[PDB]
Amino acid sequence: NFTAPVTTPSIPTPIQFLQTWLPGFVKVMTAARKIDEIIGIDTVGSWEDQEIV
Amino acid sequence: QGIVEPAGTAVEYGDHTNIPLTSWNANFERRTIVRGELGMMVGTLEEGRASAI
Repeated sequence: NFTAPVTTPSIPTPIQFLQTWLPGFVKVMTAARKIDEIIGIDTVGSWEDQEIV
Repeated sequence: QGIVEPAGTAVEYGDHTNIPLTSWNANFERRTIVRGELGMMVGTLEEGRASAI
């Protein structure tokens, strides 16, 4: 008496919308490098050289 | 709505030989008017969810 729908009843709005993505990205940090603060840095030779005397 | 139903006929022409006349008779008919209504209801939170898709 109430007629039959041609589509299955469902909630209209999918969850793929209604979502806010934060603009940033968090990056893994790992340990630190501190040899320069301990003993300094000095440029002596050049690339494609062999030895220092 | 109405109708007219005219009437009249010729008698052939001649001087001093009377003048025929015409007339009419009207009738009427009536009907009834039917009206229907339909509306809608929209909520503030419902409106925004639909705009996503």
